[PDB]
Amino acid sequence: MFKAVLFDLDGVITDTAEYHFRAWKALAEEIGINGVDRQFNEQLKGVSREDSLQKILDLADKKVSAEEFKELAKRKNDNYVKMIQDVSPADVYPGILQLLKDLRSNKIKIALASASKNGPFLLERMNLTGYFDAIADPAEVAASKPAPDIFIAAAHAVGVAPSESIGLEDSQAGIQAIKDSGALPIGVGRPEDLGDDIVIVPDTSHYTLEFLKEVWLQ
Ligand SMILES: [Mg+2]
Repeated sequence: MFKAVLFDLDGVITDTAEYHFRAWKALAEEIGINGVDRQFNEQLKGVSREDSLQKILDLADKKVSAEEFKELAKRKNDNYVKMIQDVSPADVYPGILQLLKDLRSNKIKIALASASKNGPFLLERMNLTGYFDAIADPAEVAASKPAPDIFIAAAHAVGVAPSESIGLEDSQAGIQAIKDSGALPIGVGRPEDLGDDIVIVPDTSHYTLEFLKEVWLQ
């Protein structure tokens, strides 16, 4: 039997991508740049501030200083942090709380393997800290996803190998990072996005303990 589950935060446990989008949208406006919508935001999604800002600045040929590019990148970060202050337990995805409880009661270790720099904060605010044995610190890991480093750290931090674990993810980079750690991925989303060589549920309601068990035995 699997001895742990390693959780992605965004798109599995909750939606942090909504607040990111509004921070970049807000900045776009307060500058005068046009048309930062949700379709465009798919270019900003798994990418660092610098490139995101570069793409947002190219929508109107806007040239910036440097002591200004630094500032504009900092405004988006200040704004994201304002906006996530209202994350509540009411934002926990369906079936996640119940899965975590069933996991705590069956003595399966629970670890976070998210890119997010606000991971513990977001878990406090949603009232899920009690369930997690460890949180992978993405500043301590040398490389990001699709590298397997954050899933390895996540397992190690709860005293297991990746191969004793299942990873929960919603992105192709995330799936490939679970795969290279040696963990068993179970996707959330479309196999058009994530791949038909792995097991995927439509949404997080379908992440049950019983289902997780059936997948391991297969
Ligand atoms: Mg994700």
